[PDB]
Amino acid sequence: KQYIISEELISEGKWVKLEKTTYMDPTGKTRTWESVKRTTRKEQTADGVAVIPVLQRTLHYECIVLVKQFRPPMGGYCIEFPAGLIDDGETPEAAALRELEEETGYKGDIAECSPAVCMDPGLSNCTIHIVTVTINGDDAENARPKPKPGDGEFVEVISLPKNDLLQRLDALVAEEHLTVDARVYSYALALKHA
Amino acid sequence: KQYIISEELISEGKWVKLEKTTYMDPTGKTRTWESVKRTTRKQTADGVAVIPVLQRTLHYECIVLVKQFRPPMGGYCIEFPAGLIDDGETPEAAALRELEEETGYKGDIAECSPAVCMDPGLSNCTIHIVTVTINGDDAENARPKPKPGDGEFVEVISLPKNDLLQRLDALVAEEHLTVDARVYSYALALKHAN
Ligand SMILES: [Cl-]
Ligand SMILES: [Mg+2]
Ligand SMILES: [Mg+2]
Ligand SMILES: [Mg+2]
Ligand SMILES: [Mg+2]
Repeated sequence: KQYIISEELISEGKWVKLEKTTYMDPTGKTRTWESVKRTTRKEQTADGVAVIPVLQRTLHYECIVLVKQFRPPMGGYCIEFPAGLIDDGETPEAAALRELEEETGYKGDIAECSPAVCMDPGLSNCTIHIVTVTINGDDAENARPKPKPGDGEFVEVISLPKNDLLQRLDALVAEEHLTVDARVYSYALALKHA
Repeated sequence: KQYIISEELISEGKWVKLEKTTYMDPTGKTRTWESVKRTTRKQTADGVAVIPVLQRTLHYECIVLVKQFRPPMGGYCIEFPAGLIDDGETPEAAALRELEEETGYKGDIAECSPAVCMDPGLSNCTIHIVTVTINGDDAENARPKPKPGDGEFVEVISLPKNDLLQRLDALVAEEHLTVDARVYSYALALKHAN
């Protein structure tokens, strides 16, 4: 029923643009919307990937590996799933494993990969694949993992037990002035609601 | 260690602005970032998203979701009921109001998150995620009628909690819709909790 009529540029940057979107509502009335888009998207299925990294070790509870970084748009520190943009020609799966190794040092194995999902659809067209990855923490390659961050990336790794994720995240927030990512919190809520 | 040095406006709109953020990295090097902000914040957060658990005796619990055309995405999206918090409104009151508006259901607050980030590599947008139970056997929830505001066109989709991820994957396979990343994260964790 509803569809895009046109997209007028309002302002471009090196990395992000703002657009005035004209669209047809279900009554036949024309309406407008201010939309944000990244400038970097190619023939990728999505802008980025987020990795759900499940650290598995014998005689240990499973952990979910997360990353803490300063995020300039937020003006503060955020706790997130390891994540980044998909390179031109890279598969979501390869980007997931690469970004996980870069940001955390862990070498994972693909478990599953989502279709493209929207980050904030009332505001942007940004999409990711959410890729679930198991990390064999008993393999020697994952013994003392060293991050290989790229230029301008500064990451601290935080691994929290899956069986208590939400309480552990609430404790971090109580002690240390930082924001939890909405996908991380949604995941933690569902672990409790199950 | 890291902090904001300055924020240059690049373009404002009625609802969204684009900013060049200058910040200090942990090595003492000055760097820049293109950031998006909403112009509407007054509030603990921009918005709320509601996790509505429809509970009816002798039925599977359902998660109530909404399908809407999203102009930034150029297509239809499946999301938790959600909207912006009004000036002076508590997150909890906004959650119950937006849930009744978008779905017709009258719920009860179960829990409320701290402010969580939507896409911290890109914007400063935040929400409270509010978990709400809906007593589907109460007569008030028998024949619920949405009361959408101006420009809101919502289809309500209830899916069983015990099979949410498979049900969402099936919708995506049959219908060309995008699932919201928080919805998908929640659905994954329902499966991963085993
Ligand atoms: Cl619940
Ligand atoms: Mg990253
Ligand atoms: Mg990275
Ligand atoms: Mg609304
Ligand atoms: Mg809404």
